[PDB]
Amino acid sequence: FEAQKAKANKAVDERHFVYQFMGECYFTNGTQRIRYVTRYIYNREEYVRYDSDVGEHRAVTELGRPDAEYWNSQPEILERTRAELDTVCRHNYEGPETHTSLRRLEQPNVVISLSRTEALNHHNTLVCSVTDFYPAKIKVRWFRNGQEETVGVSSTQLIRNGDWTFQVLVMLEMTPRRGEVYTCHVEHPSLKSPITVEWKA
Amino acid sequence: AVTQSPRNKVAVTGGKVTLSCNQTNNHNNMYWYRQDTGHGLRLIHYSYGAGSTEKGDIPDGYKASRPSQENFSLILELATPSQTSVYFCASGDFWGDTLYFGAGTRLSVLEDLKNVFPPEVAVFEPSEAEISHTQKATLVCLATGFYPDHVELSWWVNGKEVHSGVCTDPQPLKEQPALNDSRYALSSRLRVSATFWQNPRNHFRCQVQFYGLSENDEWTQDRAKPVTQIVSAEAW
Amino acid sequence: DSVTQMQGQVTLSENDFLFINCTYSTTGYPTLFWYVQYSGEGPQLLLQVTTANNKGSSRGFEATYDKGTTSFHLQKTSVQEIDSAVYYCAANSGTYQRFGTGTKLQVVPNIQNPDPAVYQLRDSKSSDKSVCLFTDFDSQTNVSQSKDSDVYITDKCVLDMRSMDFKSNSAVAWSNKSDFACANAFNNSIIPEDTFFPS
Amino acid sequence: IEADHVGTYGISVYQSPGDIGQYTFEFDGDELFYVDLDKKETVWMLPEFGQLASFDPQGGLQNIAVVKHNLGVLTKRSNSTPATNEAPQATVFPKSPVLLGQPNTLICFVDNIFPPVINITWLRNSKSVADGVYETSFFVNRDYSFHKLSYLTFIPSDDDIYDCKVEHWGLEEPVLKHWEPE
Repeated sequence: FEAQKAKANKAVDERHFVYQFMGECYFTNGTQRIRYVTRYIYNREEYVRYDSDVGEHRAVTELGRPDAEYWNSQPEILERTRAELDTVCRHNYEGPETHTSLRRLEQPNVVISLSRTEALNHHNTLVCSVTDFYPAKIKVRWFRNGQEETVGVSSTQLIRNGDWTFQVLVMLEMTPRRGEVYTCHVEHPSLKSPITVEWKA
Repeated sequence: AVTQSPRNKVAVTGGKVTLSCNQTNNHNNMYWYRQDTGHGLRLIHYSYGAGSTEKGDIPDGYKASRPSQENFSLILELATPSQTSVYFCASGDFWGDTLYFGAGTRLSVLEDLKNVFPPEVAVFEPSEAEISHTQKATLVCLATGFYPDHVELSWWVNGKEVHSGVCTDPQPLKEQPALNDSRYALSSRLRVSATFWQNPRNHFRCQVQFYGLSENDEWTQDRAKPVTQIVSAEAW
Repeated sequence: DSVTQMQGQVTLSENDFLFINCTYSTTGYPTLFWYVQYSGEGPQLLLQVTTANNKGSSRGFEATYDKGTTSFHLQKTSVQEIDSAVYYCAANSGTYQRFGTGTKLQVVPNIQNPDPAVYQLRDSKSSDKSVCLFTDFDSQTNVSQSKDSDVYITDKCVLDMRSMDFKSNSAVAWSNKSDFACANAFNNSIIPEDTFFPS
Repeated sequence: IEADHVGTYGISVYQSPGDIGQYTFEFDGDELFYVDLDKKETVWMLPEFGQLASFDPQGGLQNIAVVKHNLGVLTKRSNSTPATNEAPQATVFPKSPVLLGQPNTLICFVDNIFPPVINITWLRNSKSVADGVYETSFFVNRDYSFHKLSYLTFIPSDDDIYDCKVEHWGLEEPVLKHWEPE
C-alpha cells in the first residue's frame, strides 16, 4: 500500500538553526471527519500554516507574511496543498493505515509480583505488570478475595515504550494474610475475555 | 535558460564522454534524458540540488554530478555503442512539475573510428524545362557519404542565408540499408522565381556543417582526418 | 506511474481533426503533460493538467484529464501545417516526469492547383551527374522509396515561397548507377498519370 | 486539536550548520518509518509494517531538499536569528518487569531535545557499552522541540549498575540517569 506525503512549499524572497515542516492529518471519528493542517517551523516558531478549516495558508507570525501571500496568489500551489486533505490524509488512512496500524493488536503480558519477602500479617506491596500491548486504551483492577478494591491502589499512567508497545504498572497496598489469594484483572481490546492473573498468599 | 556542451560529438567505444549542462533560471532540480526511437524520452539521472544526484529509470552505465546549482553534467566512463543517441538536459523546480529542456546533444559511440566520413556536397542547377513550364527555378543540393548523421544544411544566397523557399529532408538517407551501418545522404531544395535565377549576378551556395572528430583523435587509417568542417558548392 | 501513447505516427491533411491518444497508469495522483518537439529543437511544453477531471488548452490544442479512462488524449480542430512535430505525453505523480513513446505529426499543405512534373538537373561540379526532381504534385499522392536498391528516393518535402505566397511539394531521387532515366525514378510510385515529362 | 487519531504524514527536519536532516512518518505517536537520507531507502520501525505498505524514499528526499532551501531563506528573513538551546531530561526503565537472569531491555527516554542533535550512550559499571544498543529517530513535540528513545539489551543482575549518558549542547556537562536492578 503506497503511502502518500505532504509537499512543503517554497519560501518567497557557533549558532545553530533548525527548520521543520509537517503534514498533520486529524481523523475525528475515523475517516468520517478529517482536518488537515501543515505547519512550517523555523526555530521552534510556527510562522506559516495551512488549516483545512481556513482553506488557505495563513501567517502565524510576521515572519510568515511573505510565504502566505505568495502561496495563496498562485492557484497551482494553493490547490495542490488544499487537495492533500484527500490525496494524503484520506488516502493513507483508508489505505496503508487501515491495513497496518489501525489493525495491529498486541496482547499484554500480565504478571503479579510482591515487593518484600512474603511477611504474613505484615503489610507489603503487590504489583501488576501489564507490558507489551497496543493499542493504548486499557483498564486495570485489583481482585483481593473475590472483591475488587480501589483504595490503596495506584497505577502509573500509560508508559509509551516507543517500539509501538505500551506499558502500565499498578501497585496494591495490602497485607498478605494467610490463605487469601490475590488476583489482578485487566481489560484490553487485544483480547475477548479479560485476562486475570492470580497469586496465592 | 539552459544550454548543453557539447551539442554533438563522436567517441570511440570504451572511451569516456562528459556531457555538460548549464541553466540560468534558478532551478533546483535538473534532469538528463536520453531520446531514442521506440522509447521516446527516458530519464537517466536527476538532482534536487548541489551535491545531489538521483537514479532515473535507466541509470546503468551513467554517472551524474551536481557540483554547482546551475551546473549538472552526465558522465559516461566505459562508453559503449548502446549509448549512442540524443541527450536532453532539463532544469525545473521542486517536484518536477515544470521543466525546461535544452537544445539537445547528438552522441556517436562507434566500435572504432574507421567509419567517419565528411559530407560530399554538390549543387544541382535547375532545368529550363521547369523554368519555363512553371516560371519557377529550383536548385537542388545533395550531401552524401557522411557518417554519423550529424549534419546541418543551410542555403546562403549572395552570402546571406535564407529560409524563404527552402526544404530540407527530414531525416538522412541510409545509402546502404542492408548493412548494419552506412554513410547517409541528405537532400535539400530551394525554389526561387524564374526571372530571378536568370541572372549571373545572383550568387547561390549550399553549406553543410559536419560534426566529426577533432584534435584529440588518433587517425590510424590513411585519408585526412574526418574532422568537423563545412563543405559546400555555389551557382549563379 | 507510466504513460502509453499508442500513436506510432500520425499524418493528416491541413485543417483536419487531430486526435492523439494517451493512457496513463499510476498509484498516486499524477499531473499530466503534453510536450511538442519541433524537428531540430528540444521538446517544449504544450499543455498540462495537475488536478484530475478537467481540461487544459493552449495554442489551439486541448486535452482532458479523464480519471475514469485514465486517459489524456490530445485534440485539435484546425490542425495547421505548422503543428507538424513530435508530440510527447508525460505524467508525474512523484519527483520526475515520465514520458511516452512519442507521436509524429505530419500536416500536409493544401495544393490549390496540382501540376505533376519531373525535371532534371546538372550540377555545377561536372555535368554527367544529374538529379530528377519530382515536384508540384498534389498533397495526397504517395511517394514510395526504391524497390530496387541502387536507386535513392527522399520522402515528400513541402517548399514555401513566402514573399510570393506559394507552397508546393517535391521529392528528389538519384542513383550512382550510370544508366538512370527520370522515367524510372518513380516507377513503383503511384503518381499522377497527368505528370509532365519534358525532353 | 482534538481527534480520534492523528497521522503526521511527512515530518521533515533540517539543521544548519552541519547540514543535518531527518524525514519520518508518525501515527498516534509511534514512528511508522524514516527515510535513510544516505542509503536513499525507506526503513519501517515494524519490519512487518513494511511488508504490507510501502513508501518511495524520493518523497522524503525531495522534501528535505525543499526544507533545506527554506531554511536558508528564513535564516535571512530573520537576519540569522540563532536557536536557543535546551536542557534535555532523561528517564530510564525496563521494557518489562525485571527478573534476575531473564534477558530484558533497558529504555532511556530523553525529552525536551533542541536542537535535534544529541549523544545518548549507555554505561555498564561506568564502562561504555556498544552492541545491543538501538536508537530511535527524533519524535516531534507540541512545543516544536524533540524527544528520542534508546534501547539496551541486558541480563538483569545486581552485580551491575547502569546509567544513560546524555550529551547535548544545552548541558553544561554530560548527565547520566542512574538505574540499577536493586
